Amino acid sequence: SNAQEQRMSHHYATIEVSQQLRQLLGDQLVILLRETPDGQALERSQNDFRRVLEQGRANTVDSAEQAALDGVRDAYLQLQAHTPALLEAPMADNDGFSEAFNGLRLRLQDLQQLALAGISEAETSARH
Amino acid sequence: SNAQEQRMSHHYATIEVSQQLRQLLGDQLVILLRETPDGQALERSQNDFRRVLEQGRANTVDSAEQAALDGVRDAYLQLQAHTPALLEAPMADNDGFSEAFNGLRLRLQDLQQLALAGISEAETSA
Repeated sequence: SNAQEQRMSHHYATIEVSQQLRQLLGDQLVILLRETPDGQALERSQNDFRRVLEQGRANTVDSAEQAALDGVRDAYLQLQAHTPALLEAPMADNDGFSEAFNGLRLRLQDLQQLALAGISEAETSARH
Repeated sequence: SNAQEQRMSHHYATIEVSQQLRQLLGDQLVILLRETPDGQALERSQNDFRRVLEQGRANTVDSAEQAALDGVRDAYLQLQAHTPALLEAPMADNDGFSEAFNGLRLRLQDLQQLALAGISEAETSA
């Protein structure tokens, strides 16, 4: 009943916030992989990740998710601490690799979102 | 009613495939970002990705999911093409970024694994 939908909604919320952070992390990697990483684009993407993470932390009452998100925050500070100026591959087309990676990782992201939408739609339809 | 539960089951199979492919792509990027990437390890991971994808494609009946999976296959072939050049001369100067990226992405993967477990608990329980 209400308790049931509450918990189901808690998990969908977790899936959604973690999905946003996964995309934003990939956004940062895509930027860093280009031949000349756009510092403006990178700092904006870092800002996105930060805003989503902190809103998540503020809007979770769940003791476990709270714990996980705290761990993500710690690891995100370490990611930024170790972010290099660029990731040049001397013998490869960096722009091309960045684009190929971006294309694939977005398709995987969309495949997961399509499957999830299918799961939810079928469960909702079954309620009839 | 069995066809109903089978359609549901095939959706879960597809999301499990998606999660595994994302894990493997993560593994491969971590390797590629090392000061000295293990080409052998990269190869094993890339073959694992292809095995998992083909198993997924062979199982899926849903038309939209089949299309998405075929698109992943095409995109992966394009990514694969860049691999040899990335191994000839590494992108990174030390392992610091690879290690921090790995630590973070694993935490994000775990959070999704837990959430999916929760969605299923709630679905199966009803």
